[PDB]
Amino acid sequence: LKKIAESFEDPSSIVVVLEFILFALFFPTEFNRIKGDIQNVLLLFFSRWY
Amino acid sequence: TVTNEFASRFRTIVATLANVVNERAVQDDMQKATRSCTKQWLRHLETQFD
Repeated sequence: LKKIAESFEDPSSIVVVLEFILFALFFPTEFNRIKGDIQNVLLLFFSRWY
Repeated sequence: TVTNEFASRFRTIVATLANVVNERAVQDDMQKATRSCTKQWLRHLETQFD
């Protein structure tokens, strides 16, 4: 996955989270191979809000 | 460590120190826009420390 670096702060930064939820529903085959790191950039999102 | 420890302790400082700031914007009750633009500053301040 082409690294997407950013920090979630504003409630409006949900666009970078919603970008995966949309990508995972068009190409389930391709999302199944890079689910690895697309996980850890989203595991950063879970430390901040919850 | 996945997410650095030292910085995650700082997040607890901001987490509860900001809660104390609200109890002054309830007695001096300023319009949302004012009380918001300060609670938004602590987001930037803390995310720098990371």
